Amino acid sequence: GDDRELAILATAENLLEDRPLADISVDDLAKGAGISRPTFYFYFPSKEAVLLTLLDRVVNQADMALQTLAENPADTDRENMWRTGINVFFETFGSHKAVTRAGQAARATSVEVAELWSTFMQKWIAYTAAVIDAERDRGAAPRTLPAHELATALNLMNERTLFASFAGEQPSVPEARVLDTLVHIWVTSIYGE
Amino acid sequence: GDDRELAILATAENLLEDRPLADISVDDLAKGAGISRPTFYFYFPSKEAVLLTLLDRVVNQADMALQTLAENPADTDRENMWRTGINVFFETFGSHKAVTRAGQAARATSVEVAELWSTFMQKWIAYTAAVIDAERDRGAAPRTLPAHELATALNLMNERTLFASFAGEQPSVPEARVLDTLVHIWVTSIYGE
Ligand SMILES: CCCCNC(=O)N1CCC(C)CC1
Ligand SMILES: CCCCNC(=O)N1CCC(C)CC1
Repeated sequence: GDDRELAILATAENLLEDRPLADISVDDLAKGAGISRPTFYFYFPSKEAVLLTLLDRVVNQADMALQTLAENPADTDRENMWRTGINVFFETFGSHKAVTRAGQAARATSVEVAELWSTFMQKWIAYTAAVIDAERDRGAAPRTLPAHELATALNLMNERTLFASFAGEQPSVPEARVLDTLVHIWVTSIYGE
Repeated sequence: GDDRELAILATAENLLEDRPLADISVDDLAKGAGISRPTFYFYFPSKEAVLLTLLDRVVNQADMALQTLAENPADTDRENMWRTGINVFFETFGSHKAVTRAGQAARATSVEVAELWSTFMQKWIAYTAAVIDAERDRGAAPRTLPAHELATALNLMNERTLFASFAGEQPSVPEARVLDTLVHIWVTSIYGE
């Protein structure tokens, strides 16, 4: 069954907790999944292609949850709306730190990964700008910055800040504090004059 | 004269505009500086060590300018103070995009570079938190987030946002708009309730 593919994906994710991809081998991957090295190469052309697929799953999972969120409005409080949105990325990527970590590094080498970050970031920034615009129309938010430019910076702040937190980088916001920090900065940049 | 070292530094920076370090060679570096490959190795043990030195110069230049700024206060306007601070990093790194670009990528491989970003970021975040605290004491800023946590996120936003702008990443704030965007988000997160 294809589900050997499922087995390669789980072997990889597991191993990426312990060491970078560079220090992970196709032997290591095939072994974990309980297939031969040549049977591995039937399912994925490279180690790098396996990362890509994982990052794709994680990214689409985040996207899907944000689509679920947008199709029903949680009963009022503007701050809570934002907190609930940003939580989608905190939880989704926070459940996949290993993948999140390797994906981000791979952006410097794998334009195929870079393109995948880029696509999904553009989409999410577009969604951010539409909510700010909608909020500006209702009269709740002042027309300050260009909405899309503001949305871009805010999304970039969240990419950088969440992943530094996840990787325990120095410096970083503690993970148990990161959510409140971003929301404060989001709400206050969106609604403030 | 050592100033062969100066010549290796300028050859490298020049070339890093055209191609990544990976595609740049010690031959290329020695040639540009007008020395032999073995004379090169007297001055720097690797290509990677040359990057490091450049990033060090650029980082200290930014730091020094921020020290100049702090030792005399520009006549009032809280927003302008911040704009003037952030401008230091916009101008300094914006004059060294090639170096800025290669330094950032090298963080994923060269813990010696990672450590250099880390050190200087910690310092700048500390300075940010001290200005917010000072501002909170004068009574001008509300005691909202922990000052250091806020300073960290804001600095990370600026690292991510400025370098995406510089590299023409999609997505990004246009460079001619990036300054205003960050300041708005800075001022409004610092002074807003
Ligand atoms: C509707 C609110 C969207 C919030 N966006 C958000 O949290 N992002 C921060 C995390 C990165 C990975 C994607 C963009
Ligand atoms: C006193 C204000 C400091 C502003 N900090 C700032 O603009 N930074 C953003 C750019 C990165 C490279 C370092 C931190």
